[PDB]
Amino acid sequence: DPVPTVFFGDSYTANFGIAPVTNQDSERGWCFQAKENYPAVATRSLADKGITLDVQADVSCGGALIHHFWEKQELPFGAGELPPQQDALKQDTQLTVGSLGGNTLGFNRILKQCSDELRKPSLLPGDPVDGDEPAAKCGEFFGTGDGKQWLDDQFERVGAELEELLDRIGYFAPDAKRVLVGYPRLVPEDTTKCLTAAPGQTQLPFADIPQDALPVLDQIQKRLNDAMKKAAADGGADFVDLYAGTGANTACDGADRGIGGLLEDSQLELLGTKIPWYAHPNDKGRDIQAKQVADKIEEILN
Repeated sequence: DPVPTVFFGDSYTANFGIAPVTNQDSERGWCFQAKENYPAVATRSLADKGITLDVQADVSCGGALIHHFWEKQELPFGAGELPPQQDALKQDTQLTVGSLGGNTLGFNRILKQCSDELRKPSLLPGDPVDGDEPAAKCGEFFGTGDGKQWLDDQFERVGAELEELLDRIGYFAPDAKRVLVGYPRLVPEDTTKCLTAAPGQTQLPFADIPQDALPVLDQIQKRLNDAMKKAAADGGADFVDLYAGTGANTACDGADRGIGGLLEDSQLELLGTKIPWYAHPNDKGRDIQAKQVADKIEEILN
């Protein structure tokens, strides 16, 4: 029996950096939705464990905020407007899986805040929160400065919106089992490991980001992790806690890293160029995601 399924989400579901991309040539070209994202790979793994997903839509797309689940997404350069991801759900939809939230928190603006390299033109959406404060001072800015309060505001919007996201699912796919996928760990518990460049890399995992800024960045992912877990417990969703088991597959775990580096090259080629990972899962990190996700679904369908 087919399990009608809809895959939704942001750059961690679409798997920015893995190529080839689906819709290469059409407007959804700018979602940077790998053909082989954790959704594709989980589907296959599940199939040979005999679980048959009949995938109805995979509308993950990069840069997607939580409210793009219910508002139009505007793709860069005039690519166009994509319709609300809620539009993919059907009443007969029985399983919904995706990660949404990092962008509403605005983890991209926290990266650019801590890095002037990142403050120049890049395909990473967003602006520094305070573009006048200097990259270097960023571990203060969010720990003691104005950033500290900007964080609690964002975190308040994030909880209200995940609750709302959980409720439209419940409204439109009333029979649907909801799986919220958490983000894997970016920085390890021992930041000193970030101080070395990964085997075969010339740049550091997090480029020009002050080493003192790394533990704040984890503090802030921990939080977002907890916000997401709560959101799901309280909304009747299941959560795939990727952070808790990626403690040795971070950005900084050398060749066991599951997060491609900030400036490291993805597989994405735009004119004769690799576009960097930008802190997104890599092949290893995408296999963990697929595995952990395939694991929960199986659990949940039994």
